Amino acid sequence: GSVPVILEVAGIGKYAISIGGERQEGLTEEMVTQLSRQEFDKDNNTLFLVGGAKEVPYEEVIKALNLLHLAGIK
Amino acid sequence: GSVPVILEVAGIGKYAISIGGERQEGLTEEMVTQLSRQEFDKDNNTLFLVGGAKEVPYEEVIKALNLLHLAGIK
Repeated sequence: GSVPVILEVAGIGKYAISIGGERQEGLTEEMVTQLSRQEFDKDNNTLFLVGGAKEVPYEEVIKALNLLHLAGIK
Repeated sequence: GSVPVILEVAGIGKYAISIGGERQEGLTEEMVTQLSRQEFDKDNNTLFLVGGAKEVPYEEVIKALNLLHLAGIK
């Protein structure tokens, strides 16, 4: 493959997403869902990975993973 | 940066890790910890991200994230 789908937890409610090499910053939770869902519906074998920064609480990372599960990403 | 630290959940107990462009496959949980800890102690600003495959249960992804937290990765 070229480059997976990457979701980054920049803080509290702010996220960044890397789609096949292209990076998008300043995304919201509702918007991150929209994009994640659209990319997964077009490609079913898209490797999904989630990472958080050192300043983000682990509980928020769980929530992020939770949101992805809710939209059927993982 | 060049390329973050990526940990992939290939299944049940099998993991893959990508360190600055170099990918290692067939790693165990105890070994993944060793590597993750060594990379984090050398670089404190290393972006850490975790992703699981479509065939892996979400509960295992939580466990993986849990293991990283235990060794102070996130």
